[PDB]
Amino acid sequence: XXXXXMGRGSEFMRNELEEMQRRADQLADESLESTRRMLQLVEESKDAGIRTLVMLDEQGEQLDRVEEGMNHINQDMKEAEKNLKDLG
Amino acid sequence: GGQQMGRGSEFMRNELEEMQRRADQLADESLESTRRMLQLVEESKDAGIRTLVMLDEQGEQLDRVEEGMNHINQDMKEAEKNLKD
Amino acid sequence: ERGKILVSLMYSTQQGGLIVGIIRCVHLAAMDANGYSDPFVKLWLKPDMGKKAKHKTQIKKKTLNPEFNEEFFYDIKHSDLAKKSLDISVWDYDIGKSNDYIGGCQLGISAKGERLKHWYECLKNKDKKIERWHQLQN
Amino acid sequence: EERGKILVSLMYSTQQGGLIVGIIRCVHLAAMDANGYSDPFVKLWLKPDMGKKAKHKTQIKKKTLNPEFNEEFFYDIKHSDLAKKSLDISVWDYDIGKSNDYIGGCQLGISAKGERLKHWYECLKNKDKKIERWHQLQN
Amino acid sequence: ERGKILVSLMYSTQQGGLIVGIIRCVHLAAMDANGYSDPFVKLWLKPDMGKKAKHKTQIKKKTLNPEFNEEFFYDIKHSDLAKKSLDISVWDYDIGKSNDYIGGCQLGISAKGERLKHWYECLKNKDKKIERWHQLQN
Amino acid sequence: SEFARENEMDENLEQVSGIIGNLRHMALDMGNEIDTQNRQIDRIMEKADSNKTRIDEANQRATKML
Amino acid sequence: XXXXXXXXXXXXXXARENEMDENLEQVSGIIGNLRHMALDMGNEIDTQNRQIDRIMEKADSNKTRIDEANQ
Ligand SMILES: [Ca+2]
Ligand SMILES: [Ca+2]
Ligand SMILES: [Ca+2]
Ligand SMILES: [Ca+2]
Ligand SMILES: [Ca+2]
Ligand SMILES: [Ca+2]
Repeated sequence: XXXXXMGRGSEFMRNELEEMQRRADQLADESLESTRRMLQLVEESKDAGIRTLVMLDEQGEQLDRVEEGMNHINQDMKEAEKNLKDLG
Repeated sequence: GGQQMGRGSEFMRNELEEMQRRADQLADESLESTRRMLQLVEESKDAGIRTLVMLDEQGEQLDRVEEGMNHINQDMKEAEKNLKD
Repeated sequence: ERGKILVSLMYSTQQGGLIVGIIRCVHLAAMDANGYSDPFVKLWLKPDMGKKAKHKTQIKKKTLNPEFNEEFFYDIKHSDLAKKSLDISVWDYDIGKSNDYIGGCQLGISAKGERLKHWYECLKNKDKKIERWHQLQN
Repeated sequence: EERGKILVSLMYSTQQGGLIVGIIRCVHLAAMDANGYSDPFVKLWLKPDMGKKAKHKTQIKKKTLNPEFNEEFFYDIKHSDLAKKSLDISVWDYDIGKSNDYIGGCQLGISAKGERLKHWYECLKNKDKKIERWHQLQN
Repeated sequence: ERGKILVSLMYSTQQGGLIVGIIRCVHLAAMDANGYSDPFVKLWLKPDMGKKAKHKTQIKKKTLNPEFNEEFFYDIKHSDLAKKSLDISVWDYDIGKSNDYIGGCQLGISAKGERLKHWYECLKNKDKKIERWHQLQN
Repeated sequence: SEFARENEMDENLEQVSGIIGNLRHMALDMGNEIDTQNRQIDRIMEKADSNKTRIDEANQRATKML
Repeated sequence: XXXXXXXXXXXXXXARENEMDENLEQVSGIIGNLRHMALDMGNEIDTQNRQIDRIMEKADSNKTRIDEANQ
């Protein structure tokens, strides 16, 4: 006598059991694919964010030239009026 | 009864020659200033448009992830409901 | 003696691609002894993949201000359009010898000035024709 | 694996005002000859199109599947204007009697993806810094 | 001998240029047979003053103290007047022959002494009339 | 005489003060795009962590037949 | 062996779920980097946004010095 803890197995008839063995792989394969599909989506958004950082740093370093250019021009215009009043 | 002109001959030629140059050097710098301001502000506008591209083409990638996350919730729930018996 | 060219761009959602329209050119550079030229416009999109992405207009005869008024199509998604550039070339068609190079203009994200602003206003305004002029260079 | 990898070193020197591309060595390259080895040489292409001086090539190594170049190249460009550009690194097998055999390639730039894009990113962030990393040839 | 001339120079700001003033000559050189002369002053701006820089005074009759009292204007900026040089010449008008050269004077940077002092004090003192006596010679 | 090249100065200054205003607009609208995406990432992780729990609470199985 | 009393045995398989834990670990990690960039992208904009206002002052100061010089 045995006592287990679905329970069947005596005479050969309708299976109804291979499904619960196949339907488990379907949920397992769709779970691995789900983990694979999420990894592809977030990795592509990571690279897309990197391609945006190189553009922000491009515009940032270009804004430094615009600010430094306004200072260089401001000094040059001051040297223009400074040398005009003393030498003339 | 002070004094006659001493070292004033060559001094005057320096005050007049520089007045010719210093008056036109200021006008030439005013022309170079507007050109240098253009070559910097315009180039910064181009960098802002290239950034607006990569940024707006990133929002569509986040939309592909969010809509891709919900597409996975369907296939996960469809696999759980199908796995009953 | 470089000239301009009128280019019209639009992304058709119904057709599913880019509509490049070559209207006309103004004050083109002469490349024939008769003071005129036989101009036609070539089109070549940036080939991120390997396929035929070429388009050519018809050949006008003896004119420096042609009037093509033609349109061309490229079946590319709107998402994959920012990563490409359009190369517009104007040539003087010769019968015997090889054709001469008159002008050229590239439109893309790597462009500059109006050559970039024209390509950007199409990525932001879909199903709307954007026609602007561009100066031909070497 | 498969076609091998290449050791590339990128650096932007502000004192020179240009990118310093360095091809050090390659490992496990694909044998494209009948003797079991290959004659590798690295060709560098940093331009989208009409380039006057943008085609750099290393010296051709003799009958080797693991070459060692230890070379450096210089591309003249504006102060950090390599965002719009993308460096294409190709490995070829030199054939005297016919066309050269293509071994593998590499793409470094904003158009790249994964390890190739990150190598191009860290080169533009830290100036006057030598950054080197391995990259798998082709896909 | 050879004569002395009284010249008044002034740069007008509201009018925009130099106001040259030929006033009076004293003891000019005799260049005729009757012992006198028919003088007239011809001032010239030689530093590349392109279109019409040769102003001439009216011809006086047989005289020994010619009082011209004529003023002339030169539309030029104060900046570019420093590199200038005014050549003031005096001639004797003859009937049916060429004019005899009585005297001459030069005012500008190339000058020296009283001639350079006159050209200097006018550019330094704007809106002020500066008149001095200069000696004529070959 | 030919000082018509002075009009280029006022034409550049008109564009300088104008493009700078476009830089002000591009930078402000650029921040609005990132602030919208930043609140979108916080919405993606909630749907991503929900997928993780729906997998762990499903990939635990001992109902196999030997 | 045979008919003893109270025993057991190891099937005897001398899986593919270590990936699921590895992928979800890499997924949840990169999402942390997505916030890292998005926050650092906003800090850079605010830096550049204040930088534009600082340029507009110097851009108008150069304009006034040009107008007060070219008359
Ligand atoms: Ca021809
Ligand atoms: Ca022809
Ligand atoms: Ca071979
Ligand atoms: Ca070979
Ligand atoms: Ca006489
Ligand atoms: Ca006479």
